[PDB]
Amino acid sequence: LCVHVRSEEWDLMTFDANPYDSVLKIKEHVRSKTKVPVQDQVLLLGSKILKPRRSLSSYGIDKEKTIHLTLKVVK
Repeated sequence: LCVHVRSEEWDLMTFDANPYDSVLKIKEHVRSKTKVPVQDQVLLLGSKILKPRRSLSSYGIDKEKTIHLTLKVVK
């Protein structure tokens, strides 16, 4: 599908996942990313900081639908 991001975004985002896992996104922000300053891409969702690009399934939909979330960029 495709996913949309609020703020000043310079490229759009898309709802897709590569044939590994989804833990690679949260672990990528820790593996040389939490230890070094410079976030390059930060994500936010319900007053908290998100580490992947999408990880909610809170709505319970199983149909092809787009989504709109908030994202920002620093350094």
